[PDB]
Amino acid sequence: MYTFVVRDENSSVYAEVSRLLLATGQWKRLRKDNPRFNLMLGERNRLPFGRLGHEPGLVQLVNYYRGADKLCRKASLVKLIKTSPELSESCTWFPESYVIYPDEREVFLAAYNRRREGGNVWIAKLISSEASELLDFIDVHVIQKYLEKPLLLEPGHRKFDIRSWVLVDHLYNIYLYREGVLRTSSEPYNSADKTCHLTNHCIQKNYGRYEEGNEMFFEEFNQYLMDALNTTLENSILLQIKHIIRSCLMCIEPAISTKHLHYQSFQLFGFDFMVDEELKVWLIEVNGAPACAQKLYAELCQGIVDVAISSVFPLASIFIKLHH
Amino acid sequence: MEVIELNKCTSGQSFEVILKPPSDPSLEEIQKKLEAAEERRKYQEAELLKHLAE
Amino acid sequence: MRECISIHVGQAGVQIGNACWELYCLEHGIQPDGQMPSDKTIGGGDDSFNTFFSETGAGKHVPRAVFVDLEPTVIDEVRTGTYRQLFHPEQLITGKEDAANNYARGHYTIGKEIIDLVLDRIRKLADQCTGLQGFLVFHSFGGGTGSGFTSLLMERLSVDYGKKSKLEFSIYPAPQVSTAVVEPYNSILTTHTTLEHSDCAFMVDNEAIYDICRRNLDIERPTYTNLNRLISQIVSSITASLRFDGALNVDLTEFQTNLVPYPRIHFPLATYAPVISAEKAYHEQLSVAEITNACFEPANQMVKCDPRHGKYMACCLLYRGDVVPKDVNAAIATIKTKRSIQFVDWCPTGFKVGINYQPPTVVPGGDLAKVQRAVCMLSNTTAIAEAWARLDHKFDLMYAKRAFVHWYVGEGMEEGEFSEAREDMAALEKDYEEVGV
Amino acid sequence: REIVHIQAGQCGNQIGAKFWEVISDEHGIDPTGSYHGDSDLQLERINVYYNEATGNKYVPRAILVDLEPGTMDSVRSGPFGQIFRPDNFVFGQSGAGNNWAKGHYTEGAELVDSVLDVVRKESESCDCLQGFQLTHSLGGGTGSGMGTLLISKIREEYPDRIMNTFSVMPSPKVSDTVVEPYNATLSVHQLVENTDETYCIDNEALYDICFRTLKLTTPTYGDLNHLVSATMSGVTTCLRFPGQLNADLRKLAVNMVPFPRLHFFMPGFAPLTSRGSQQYRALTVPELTQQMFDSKNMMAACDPRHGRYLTVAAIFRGRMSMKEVDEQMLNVQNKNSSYFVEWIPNNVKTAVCDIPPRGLKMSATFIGNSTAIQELFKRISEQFTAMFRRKAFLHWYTGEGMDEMEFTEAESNMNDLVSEYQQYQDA
Ligand SMILES: Nc1nc2c(ncn2[C@@H]2O[C@H](COP(=O)(O)OP(=O)(O)OP(=O)(O)O)[C@@H](O)[C@H]2O)c(=O)[nH]1
Ligand SMILES: Nc1ncnc2c1ncn2[C@@H]1O[C@H](COP(=O)(O)OP(=O)(O)CP(=O)(O)O)[C@@H](O)[C@H]1O
Ligand SMILES: Nc1nc2c(ncn2[C@@H]2O[C@H](COP(=O)(O)OP(=O)(O)O)[C@@H](O)[C@H]2O)c(=O)[nH]1
Ligand SMILES: COc1ccc2c(c1)NC(=O)CN2c1nc(C)nc2c1CCC2
Ligand SMILES: [Ca+2]
Ligand SMILES: [Mg+2]
Ligand SMILES: [Mg+2]
Repeated sequence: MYTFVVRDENSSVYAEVSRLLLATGQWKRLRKDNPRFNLMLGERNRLPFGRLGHEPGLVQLVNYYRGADKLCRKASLVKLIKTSPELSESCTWFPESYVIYPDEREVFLAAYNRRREGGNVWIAKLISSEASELLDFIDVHVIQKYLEKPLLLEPGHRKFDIRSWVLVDHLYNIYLYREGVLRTSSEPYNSADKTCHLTNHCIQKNYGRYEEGNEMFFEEFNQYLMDALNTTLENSILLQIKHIIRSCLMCIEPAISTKHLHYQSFQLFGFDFMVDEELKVWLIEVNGAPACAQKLYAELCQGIVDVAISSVFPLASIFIKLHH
Repeated sequence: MEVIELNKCTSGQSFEVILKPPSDPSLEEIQKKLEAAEERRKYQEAELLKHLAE
Repeated sequence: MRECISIHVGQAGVQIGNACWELYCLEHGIQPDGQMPSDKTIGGGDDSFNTFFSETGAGKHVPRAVFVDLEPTVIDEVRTGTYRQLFHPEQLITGKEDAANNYARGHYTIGKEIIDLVLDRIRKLADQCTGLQGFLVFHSFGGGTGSGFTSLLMERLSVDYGKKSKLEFSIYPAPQVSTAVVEPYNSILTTHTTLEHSDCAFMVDNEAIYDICRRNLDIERPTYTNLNRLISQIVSSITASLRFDGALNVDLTEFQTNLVPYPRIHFPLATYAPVISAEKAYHEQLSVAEITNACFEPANQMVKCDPRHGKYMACCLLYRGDVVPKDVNAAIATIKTKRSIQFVDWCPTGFKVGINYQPPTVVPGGDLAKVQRAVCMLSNTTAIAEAWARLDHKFDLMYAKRAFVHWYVGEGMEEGEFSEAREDMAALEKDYEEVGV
Repeated sequence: REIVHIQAGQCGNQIGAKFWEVISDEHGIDPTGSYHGDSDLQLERINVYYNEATGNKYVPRAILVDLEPGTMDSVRSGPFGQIFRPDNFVFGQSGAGNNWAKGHYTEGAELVDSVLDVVRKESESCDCLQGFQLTHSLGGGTGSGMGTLLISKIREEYPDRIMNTFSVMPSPKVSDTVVEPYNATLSVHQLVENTDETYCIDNEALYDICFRTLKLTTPTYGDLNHLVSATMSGVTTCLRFPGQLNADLRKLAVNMVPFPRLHFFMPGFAPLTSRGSQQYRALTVPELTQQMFDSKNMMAACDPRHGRYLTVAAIFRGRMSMKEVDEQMLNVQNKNSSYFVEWIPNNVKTAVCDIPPRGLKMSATFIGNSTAIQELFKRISEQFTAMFRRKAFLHWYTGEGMDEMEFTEAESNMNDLVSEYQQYQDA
């Protein structure tokens, strides 16, 4: 049998991974602090990576990439994109962003003043024009260009964000889950109150009018793009998403890869995207501990076992591999 | 890269390459703790021999 | 010329000292009887090798070493070994019963009985030194003698030789080759008592050299002889600058200057390459770029840790063999663009390089093949604190139940020294993270 | 590092005599004390158990004690009886009548000083004395009563030496008298206080092994002692032979005993063999590892799955892949990590000796400090209380000067021992 431990009981994803592993009959679960495990589904804060890979006779695997937080923190991501030549300051798929300490203030104000000659709507993480308001609101946060012209679904004139789930295994294969979700705003978008401007699920609690749980999946959204805009989700959106996922993870691979390490890492990532009215994809944030959609929990978590866990600990495709 | 202070001899070479610039107790106390523990040992043994005497 | 005295304590310290002094004689051309035909100044001199060897009127070259063990069966093999003529009887000191894997028995009970004798024999070597720099102390963390007695010795050397440097070569405990279950106790106790007395300590995790011997030497069950011959290669790389002509790390003080800006953070990480099996019939000789690139693979370090998730305070590259500065700088340039090498903001990002043209010397019949060029990298990275986290966690598991504590208290030690030693380690871990985050 | 061996009483001398028979054959020493072996591994550490005598003979550092001359005259007539130094035979005439009081307070007091004189003369000749090992039963009177009186007096004269015992536990399956739970409970109280390491050799476990596993319908004491001598040889392997671990009694106690009172080890052996029966298939390393951890191979009638291992020691003897030994031992810990306390990291240590015991090409000896040993003490505490609640058979002891209060104290202390083993069964 293989052995694993669970150190994050509030993880909805790996709660299902534990059940599927136990149901195999070849995995048994140990206590939190039992060191003789094969797999660690570790905590989210101060996971003890320095204690992994030192047990003789045990191949150890963990569901987190040490150092991946530099992609999953709002301040860390902006610093990474600016300072990494692989992405550069001229990056065409990340909105203009500046880190503000309650910094880059003087350099930011120069852009906002250059935005006074002309639209100058920004968001801090909230939304405001002019920008002097948000600074007193901040008093670490990051200010970012608010996309004033987003693609609006019809009927409804609605805002949305695209969540793609990405799994990176111990070999640093990048697996994009073929099923994504559109977190919709069931309120009409008003350009001149943040319930229509923020697409978070908890913020929506007009909710539930057009689809169950304000979650439009890829099949309906593809058919809409065909009927409304005479294109497909693959061509118009998904190509850029795969490029952004590929570029972001290839950048930090030298810093987080466990190729020749004494322990191995995989990790499930949640990439969030914004689509403007010209069918251009924008990356807004990356989550290092994402939650899935109920319709997709069974399939995705099963794919985690097949691709990330059983690939290392074999027993007795729902992903799109992004090639590099 | 700066290469500075290159010193050569017949056995080899030494140099420095720079990429980026920057941005006790007393003997009296030792013996005292060594005998404080020996005192504790002889006490614990005395308590043993006292127990065996009973 | 300034002399250095080596001190080998416990089984691990003595047997590793055997490997090192065997290697020193082969490098310097000294025969097992102490003769050195290369030496033309009979009876003395101030050459660079005289840092580690003294000379008699008969021409013998005597190591400036003292071997100490509370139990005689290990040093007795030195007294009858291949290099029995090399050492004087007075510099091999043994007791009758050992510390039984007990720090308190080696530091307090048995250590008190023999400490004054050892310091006298140590004083006899220092009296033959015109300018003593300090001491190189070889020992194990887990042994009762290697931990208990060494800390007592390091305390008294600070008293008797206050202005002298003291460097450690310490064997970090690995369960794969250890036979003691209380080695986390002995390690934390001896690190706490020795911390302020050691100017620079090179840790060697037995797990790291064990797997290096398995992976790169094709040895299924590495013995101490396999481990120590590899260790002595690293140690010789570190001490070559004290024994040979050069301008980098010429005295013990320069080790602290070049590697230790923070006194408490004096544990440099050692990485060595290449380790090639002597049984490999066909081997392609690795270049300067390939062996310099290997210094940043965790699989070649003396302690398994991830330097990518820490920060550097200093970095030396010690080359031995066919190496020229042009190739080193080209190798460093290509490596910087492809690896995560982050220095602390109050330190310059750069490498101090030392090259010795004589290729590494191997023991005839050993497991290591002859290479045309090798390198040992000394890097003071905060990533080495992972070993303290490992060690302190095991200490925490046992001490929460007071398991085995009665063995230490029964030797006169107070239970307070445990938590006192653990709080110091807790302070050391936060010092590392403060610097490296 | 010499060891002084003492055997007291009928059981102590019979298993003690067979112990010296077994290890003298392993070290290549004939009944006359002359060495006629092949390997010099047999003589490197021969000083631990033998004194070098005239003409370079080898005399066991053994002291034979009894209160009646019967069993000890059987030793001197035995196959190796003439190897023992005749002055180390110390015996009275009265006997002890399976009475702990006679051995500990009256009859044994007359004889204990003469035993300590022989002990003292053997110890003064020792270059560096490790300590003592005692073989005895706890159910009789001499080995139980006088044996513990010796242990107490030996600790008074040698307070800084290791006390090790091989203590045979009584069982109604192999019962001589009804008062055996009395003698055992009285003796365990002494062993808890005055010994560093005790091998719990349960006669119940020895009977079940002879009956259930070896298919012996009516086991004799010779069948039970065949299992004892195999275990005693195995547990002393790393004391008598050179290897990567040249062990001694103190390092054994330091690493096996996390709390002073919890020093009662479950011994185990594999393969289990019956006397005069030759089996020609050697066991594989996986087989030795699985069997040595099996409850059917434990010399103490305890279910190890009812407790948790505090510390474990294992000896593999024979020509075998030490890497395979590592893989198999690591396999057991990683495959059953529930039964090893997590608060003692890496609590299993293993050693390999190239020289196998006589008759076997490969063997494995198991030394376990398991909290499941409380089942043994619970069993004896129940048999004790069944009689003591009626003060039955107590007159045999009060007639020798004992008070009922002493029985209550012994009962309490053993129940305390059971509670202490239960404390770490849940932590
Ligand atoms: N690398 C290496 N490690 C060793 C060697 N000998 C022992 N060790 C390690 O040292 C630890 C035990 O310490 P020892 O040096 O053997 O014990 P000691 O210093 O003699 O102290 P006591 O025996 O308790 O009196 C274990 O972790 C061993 O793995 C050796 O020759 N080489
Ligand atoms: N530059 C921008 N332009 C337009 N809308 C933006 C935006 N930045 C953020 N938003 C909106 O704000 C919403 C929440 O922002 P954000 O994703 O950064 O917060 P969050 O991290 O708490 C949710 P999650 O962790 O699930 O991604 C997004 O869904 C998006 O609709
Ligand atoms: N295994 C074993 N047990 C024995 C032997 N002889 C006696 N016993 C056990 O020891 C107890 C009797 O104690 P005994 O040694 O005969 O009394 P003593 O002579 O006064 O010490 C009973 O429980 C017996 O089962 C023996 O040779 N082997
Ligand atoms: C739980 O961890 C342990 C357990 C036991 C020991 C040790 C550590 N280490 C030692 O040095 C003594 N020792 C032993 N002693 C003796 C006499 N036979 C053996 C061992 C280990 C293997 C056989
Ligand atoms: Ca000279
Ligand atoms: Mg030792
Ligand atoms: Mg009898």
